[PDB]
Amino acid sequence: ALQTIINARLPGEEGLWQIHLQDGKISAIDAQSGVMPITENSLDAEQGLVIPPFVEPHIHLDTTQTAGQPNWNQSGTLFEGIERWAERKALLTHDDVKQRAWQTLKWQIANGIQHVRTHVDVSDATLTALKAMLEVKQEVAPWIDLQIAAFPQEGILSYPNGEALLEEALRLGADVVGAIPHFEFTREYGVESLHKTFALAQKYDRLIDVHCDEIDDEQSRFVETVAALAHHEGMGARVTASHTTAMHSYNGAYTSRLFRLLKMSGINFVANPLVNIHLQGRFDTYPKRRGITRVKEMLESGINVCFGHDDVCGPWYPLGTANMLQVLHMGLHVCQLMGYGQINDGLNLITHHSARTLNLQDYGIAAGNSANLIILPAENGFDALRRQVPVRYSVRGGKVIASTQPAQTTVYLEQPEAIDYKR
Amino acid sequence: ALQTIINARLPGEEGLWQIHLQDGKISAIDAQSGVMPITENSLDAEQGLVIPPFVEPHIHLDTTQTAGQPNWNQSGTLFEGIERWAERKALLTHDDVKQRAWQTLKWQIANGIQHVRTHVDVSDATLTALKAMLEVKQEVAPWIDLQIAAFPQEGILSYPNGEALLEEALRLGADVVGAIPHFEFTREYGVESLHKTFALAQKYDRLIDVHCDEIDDEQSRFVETVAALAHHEGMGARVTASHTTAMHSYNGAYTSRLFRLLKMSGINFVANPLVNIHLQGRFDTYPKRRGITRVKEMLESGINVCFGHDDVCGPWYPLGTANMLQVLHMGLHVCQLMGYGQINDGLNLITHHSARTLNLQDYGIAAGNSANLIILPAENGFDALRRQVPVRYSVRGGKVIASTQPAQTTVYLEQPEAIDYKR
Ligand SMILES: [Fe+3]
Ligand SMILES: [Fe+3]
Repeated sequence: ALQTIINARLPGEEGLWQIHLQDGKISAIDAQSGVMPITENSLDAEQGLVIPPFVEPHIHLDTTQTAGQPNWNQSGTLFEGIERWAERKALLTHDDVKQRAWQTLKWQIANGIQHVRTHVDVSDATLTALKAMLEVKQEVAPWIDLQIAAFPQEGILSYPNGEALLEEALRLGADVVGAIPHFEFTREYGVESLHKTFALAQKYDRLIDVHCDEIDDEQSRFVETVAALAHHEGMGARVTASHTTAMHSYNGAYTSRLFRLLKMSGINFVANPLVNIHLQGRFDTYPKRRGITRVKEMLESGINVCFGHDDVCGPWYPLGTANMLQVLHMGLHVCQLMGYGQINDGLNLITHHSARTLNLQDYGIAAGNSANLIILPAENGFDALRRQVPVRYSVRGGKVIASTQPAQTTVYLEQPEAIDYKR
Repeated sequence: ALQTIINARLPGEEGLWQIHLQDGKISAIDAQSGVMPITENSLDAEQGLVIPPFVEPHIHLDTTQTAGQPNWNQSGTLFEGIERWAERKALLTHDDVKQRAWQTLKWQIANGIQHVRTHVDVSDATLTALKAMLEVKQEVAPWIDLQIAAFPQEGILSYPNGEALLEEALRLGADVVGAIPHFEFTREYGVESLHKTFALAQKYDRLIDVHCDEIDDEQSRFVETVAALAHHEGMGARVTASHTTAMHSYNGAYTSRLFRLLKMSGINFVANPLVNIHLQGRFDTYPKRRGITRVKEMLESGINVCFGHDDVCGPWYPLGTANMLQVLHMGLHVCQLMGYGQINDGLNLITHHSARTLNLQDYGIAAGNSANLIILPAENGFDALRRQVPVRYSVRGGKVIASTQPAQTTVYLEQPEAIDYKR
């Protein structure tokens, strides 16, 4: 089957491009001087944008599809969400977890997402969801490379056998070590928990992704320990701080001091715009803070930052179709990244930057890489974002794994007219 | 003598009740269907409210009755108060302490208080006040069960031989181990001081009551260490955090996170409304914060909180008659617990909740308990509070130990009329 992608636009490049495929890899990328004809074994991008696959750097596949079960959250807070989740966690079964994880994973495949990092709550002696997710990881592997992050949701030091269970999760095969220092009983447990997390990541050679300062508390500064420990161990690339919503509330002087360390450390940041706008600012009356981390500033400083969906129809977020362009849309608005170039470059926040966060080794439209790429029916990132386009084709190992025939809208004026909303 | 209390109202109960007494204990409690006749050996509550005795969970009997000696405070701050007290402490004698402690204790007996926890400053190599108070404890025992809390007023780590003196105080018989982490030179001394306090309480099997975050500093969070250490040691019931006025100034997000630990830990909280309204907010100009801990929220969350008088005519508070209904009145206003039910249930804050704070084993109107109870000439808690009623009778071991013949007010209109201010 497929030998070429033709008539492709590429972000930050002029003109049209031909992507040659061989043995499941990209063999060569060649500029075109005009439109190429279609032929058998050519997939025509039709002057749409070709990008490496969307990435979901932060989702909770063990909580997905449980919104309102057994009860709703309600106050719309992180803290009530954890309480509601704890009630649902007591009701987990193996098949329950696999079915719900797979439901969301199919939406993700449909949405051109080929790389997903799922957190899985390991504050659970039975490790029910983890055992299920390890099977799901193997099952979905033809379509999605799933990383599993062992997430000690109720604390490492603040939950019975929390450290032991976290380590057990790694011994069972979790790819990433998690932590939640702002949810530990004390600041000292918070800091200690990070030492323990880093020690485990080094013992097992695993990545780190900390739920870090997800709280509107200007004194929640666990991020400095995450970055300092990464710098000390020389392991920045392998380390991620998720959320860091407290950073929205820091004074500017501390933030400036901190940013030097953040860039030196080389650690990654995940913002979760759909969830953060909902859960943050809940303790303000009016005015009410936005509560997303300092994405615009990170980008300006060359600090790697990217966007996750976080929860899809779960205890913290009742909405979602696991759509990364939608996540991006919310983040651009709330972060005021609304300049033409900022919007256009927005795709990086859900592609390349997220690949870096996942420490991916085979990602991007480049000769020698696996032929994993998606085609958006749009002229550039700005257009894709504005029109919230579907993924026309998703290609993995040089084979089509998803396609969307786009909607067709007609208005019946003096004559019928097709409406495509371009611009 | 006394065999029965008749015509008694009880909080949260309908109708009238008869309380049978035998051998200094309550033998039985029986509902009445109407008013019972008086007889010899019956004490007639006269459809007034019968409750277990008032409790003073936080007072400084070593500083009581010293207001303005040798100098006044003045700025009306915690910090100047400590300075003024230090000057008075240098002048203490054995008999001086006993006489002043006894003066306030008699006001307390008159006010139906049968349980008192006094702090005693043990930042004093001579332990003068402690030695006096240990004698007072034995002397007053027929009327008041006095707990002595060893209070390292000038710090454990920040005062010469502070830890040794604290331990000496326990060896001499103090019932409760104190601490003052926000007054230690550094945050690290604050945290360390709490480890040392818990270690002493476990070594000697004593209760803990920390002067905790009594400061308008949003960064004073020693309460999380007090609660975490209690939870770790499984000793919540035995532990109290006094004041926690900093909590008035916390952001809502941290407070929400903290509250989960506060409820899990099971520790007790004392607010001191008369003193807190006076000493807190002194560093604000306008607007000026109230500075009482989050009493309303604690009650809503089922966290045990109660009220103390703190200082009676002392270096921090020049007023007082050691009257718990007056303390309660101030707290209801400043905390905005002003709903009918909130006011009516206010008695719990100076009875049952305070008994829990003192870890009392024989408290409440229940069969088998000691016959320790007081009678208020009021229909319910709301009425008692509104009219600031005296204690008509105080009964201990089934014997009357105090009584008040109430004031009689007459207005001379066209005819004389008795005025009772009911409603
Ligand atoms: Fe998450
Ligand atoms: Fe005090």
